[PDB]
Amino acid sequence: ENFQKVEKIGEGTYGVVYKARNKLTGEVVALKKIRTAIREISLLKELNHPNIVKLLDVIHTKLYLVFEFLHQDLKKFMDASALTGIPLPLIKSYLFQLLQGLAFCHSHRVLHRDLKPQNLLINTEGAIKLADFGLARAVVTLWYRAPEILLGCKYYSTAVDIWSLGCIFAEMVTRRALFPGDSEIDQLFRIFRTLGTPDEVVWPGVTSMPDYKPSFPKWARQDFSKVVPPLDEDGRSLLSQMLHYDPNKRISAKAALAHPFFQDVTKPVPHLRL
Ligand SMILES: CC[C@H](CO)Nc1nc(NCc2ccccc2)c2ncn(C(C)C)c2n1
Ligand SMILES: O=C(O)c1cc([N+](=O)[O-])ccc1NCCc1c[nH]c2ccccc12
Repeated sequence: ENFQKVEKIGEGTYGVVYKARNKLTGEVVALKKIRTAIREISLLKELNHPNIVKLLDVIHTKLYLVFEFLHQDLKKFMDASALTGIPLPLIKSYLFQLLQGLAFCHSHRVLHRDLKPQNLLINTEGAIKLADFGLARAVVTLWYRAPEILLGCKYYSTAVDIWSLGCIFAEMVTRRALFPGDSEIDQLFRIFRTLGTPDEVVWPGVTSMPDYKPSFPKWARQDFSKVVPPLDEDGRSLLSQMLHYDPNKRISAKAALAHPFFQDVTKPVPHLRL
């Protein structure tokens, strides 16, 4: 064995993840054990960005992915910060960095598809990185799933990642999940009860979606002032554009980076207890 497993650090959406040390290198890494796709996965090795976890190596026998190791994830950090809240400048820095990562991978036609706080990794320097990409084909948490996925769209787009990141943004601010559904229909109806049941006016073609039913209850939209109360008007405007129902009207990552909310963005350092 080339890798001394330091500690099982959990279970990703596609396999088991270990903290490990290379015996003849000393390098400390994260090992994801899993289970054509070999070709596409391998390409990810030399597409690098500061806000994307580095893929170091791909090993086939059962499939192994060797990643750089980060010491905390955002769910843990959110939980550790729940009595006080994450300071707004750090929320804003993290959101800005995550949109840079998404803009990079979307510009290379790579989607994540399963963003959640557990797959956002942070370090002591104030960086945050996207991990646990849903790139295998290319109980489960539904809380961050975009409505077009839930309505059965087969060919959903980079917009699904903006939706997920919007839900995470809201959760950092309010310290409660925005849409904590426990079934696909509960997830959909939680979205509808907050943003209003979508119709052809705000989402042309929605009533043609594979899983759309005319029998869906018709809930009125609530106001974002009620949804993420603390957040200022710049923040609420950006969030509203990240949660547009119509994937074609939803803001892109590149466009979100230009939003006035980020005019005063900085890079604070988190207080991490490791
Ligand atoms: C905690 C859930 C998260 C799944 O994405 N696991 C995780 N967690 C990582 N670090 C956070 C952590 C450290 C120690 C114990 C538990 C979690 C981590 N670092 C690199 N990677 C690669 C596989 C993407 C990591 N993956
Ligand atoms: O994140 C994961 O855990 C993951 C899982 C699988 N998988 O399950 O087959 C495959 C790849 C994964 N990450 C790649 C990260 C990555 C490096 N450079 C990039 C450039 C653009 C887009 C993404 C990346």
